[PDB]
Amino acid sequence: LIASIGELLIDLISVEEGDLKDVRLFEKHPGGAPANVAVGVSRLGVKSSLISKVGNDPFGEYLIEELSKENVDTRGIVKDEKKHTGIVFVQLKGASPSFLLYDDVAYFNMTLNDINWDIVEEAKIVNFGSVILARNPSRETVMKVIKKIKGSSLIAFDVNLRLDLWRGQEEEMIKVLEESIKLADIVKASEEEVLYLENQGVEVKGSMLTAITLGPKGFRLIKNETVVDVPSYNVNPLDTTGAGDAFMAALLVGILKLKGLDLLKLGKFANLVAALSTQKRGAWSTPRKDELLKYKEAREVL
Amino acid sequence: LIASIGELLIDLISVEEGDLKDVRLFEKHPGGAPANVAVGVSRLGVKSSLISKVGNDPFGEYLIEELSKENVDTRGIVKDEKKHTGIVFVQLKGASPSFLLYDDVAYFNMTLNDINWDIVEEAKIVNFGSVILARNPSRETVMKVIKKIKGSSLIAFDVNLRLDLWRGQEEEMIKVLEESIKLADIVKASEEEVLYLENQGVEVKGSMLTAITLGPKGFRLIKNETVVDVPSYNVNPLDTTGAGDAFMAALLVGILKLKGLDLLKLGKFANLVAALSTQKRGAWSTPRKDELLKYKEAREVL
Ligand SMILES: Nc1ncnc2c1ncn2[C@@H]1O[C@H](COP(=O)(O)OP(=O)(O)OP(=O)(O)O)[C@@H](O)[C@H]1O
Ligand SMILES: Nc1ncnc2c1ncn2[C@@H]1O[C@H](COP(=O)(O)OP(=O)(O)OP(=O)(O)O)[C@@H](O)[C@H]1O
Repeated sequence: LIASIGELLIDLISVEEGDLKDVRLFEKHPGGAPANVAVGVSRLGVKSSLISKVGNDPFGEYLIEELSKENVDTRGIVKDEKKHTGIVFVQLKGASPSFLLYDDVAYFNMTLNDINWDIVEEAKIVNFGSVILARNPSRETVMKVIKKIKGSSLIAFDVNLRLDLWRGQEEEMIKVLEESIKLADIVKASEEEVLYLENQGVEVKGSMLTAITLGPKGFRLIKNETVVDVPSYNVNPLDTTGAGDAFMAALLVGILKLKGLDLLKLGKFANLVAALSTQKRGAWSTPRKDELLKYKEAREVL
Repeated sequence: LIASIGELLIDLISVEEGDLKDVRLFEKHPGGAPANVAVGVSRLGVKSSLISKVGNDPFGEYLIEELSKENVDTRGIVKDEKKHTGIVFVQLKGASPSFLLYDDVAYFNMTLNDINWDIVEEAKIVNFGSVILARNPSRETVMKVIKKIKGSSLIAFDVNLRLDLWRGQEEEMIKVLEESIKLADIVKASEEEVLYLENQGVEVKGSMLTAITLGPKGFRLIKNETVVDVPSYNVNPLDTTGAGDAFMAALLVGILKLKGLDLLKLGKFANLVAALSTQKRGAWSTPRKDELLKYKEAREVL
């Protein structure tokens, strides 16, 4: 029903605060925006699959197992015999969070052969990554997939901009992103990204819907000429790490379930799911359907 | 006086038992045989340098700093503007130790332009690993360097066989190892490595001295046809992880200090350093000079 295609990797999360240079301990967890959204969609009660590529190693097996536990279809996840599973060391704490991502990994080495078309086509909504586009052959491969299915399925794109991933090739970045946006019916981006990109002559807009996140403050929806600000519900945030992908998961589930872009319904659903997710720890903080039924906002969609 | 050239990387050590797939926590430490030996040499009171390459990232800075605290000369460690610092996830525990090494990293990307010849000009002994030979351009860069210095500095080679690093290129492995051995005045290898290579038709012996390790049973020193068996000191091992590199550091310092090749003195000094290193944890377990003066076998050499 809903399929995601993009980076699937291991997050080595710093246990203590400090620069990556000084951090002594790391805790491993499954990561990758597309995979995080795929799990969120699954927890919302919607069948979901992930098309990605991991290495034929212990980390690869771990990721497939963890996704399997969340009920995400992994049949579309290929194992690479040359490249090892993706990894990124992260420091989520402090005033200036940082990361060290290793790019010669399996998810950046996808080829058309690696794509399971039966799955990408059965889906009503196809969500693809921005990070996955920083390196070929995955870039070419993904752009080819999105262009091919366009029109047959709704396309969703989260800008999720990472400048460090395009150093020395920013021009190409502008092209790839602009091209991606133009293919997406549903586009998600933080206000910062929106600003940074328009300042490059790039319009951050989805042909069907645009969702601009405004941090803990809230989000904003744009339908044609209609602009709606949605303040965030009150919560005593435990961890907002997964808020972005939880928000995206809810947004794609809401669109799927609600015939007619009722931004009021949709807006309330995403706000609810995103806010509540700040109660869970980690990259997969999307609340389960069984927990959202108590709310009228969710009952509408779910 | 003593220079090491080879791999320098971050060891992500599993804090708990289990397959890497299930390990949750990893503790980061400096690793790499040549780096480990350089530290051991420095601790024994001899000035040592390391020629290697790390990425221009937090982990690269970490490694350079840790080596500097050990007084190892780091001028010969270059920063790669593209490739990231080497990393290896390791499970040292259990009966079946395992690891996951990422190969497209800085130390495997060394070119002749990365070689600080001055540091190489000073060295009376140059130590290099076989792991660094696993990939080009570093393999050719290292082979060329050692070939040029041959006859000006004593050459030391620790076979340190890691078959997983040569899958698909085992024939080449046999050729490079043999070339490296024939280029070395000093060769170190485990009995297991000696048998594997002899069976491959390769003779494991240095032109000046050969040290065959028998693990906890001690080692064997060989010059020409004069053999000297050195049984292990009687100790209760706490951690043998760094014993090999501690042994190599002692062997080189001994050769540098002791007038002739008195195998008895050399054997006693190396044995003492190795045994005591088993009392310290981690890859850098070589005892410091200050902790050795109270030993007769050490006073001579030191
Ligand atoms: N403390 C909070 N209380 C209520 N809702 C929140 C809170 N934090 C985040 N949210 C909701 O989740 C959405 C996610 O916001 P966040 O600041 O994580 O941006 P994002 O879209 O994840 O950006 P990025 O791509 O940089 O991670 C917000 O727009 C907001 O509505
Ligand atoms: N239990 C022990 N008691 C005393 N000495 C030991 C013990 N274990 C190792 N050693 C000393 O340290 C030296 C290092 O040998 P070790 O068995 O660690 O192999 P190695 O040369 O390090 O190879 P590898 O890379 O496979 O570890 C030995 O030759 C020995 O003298």
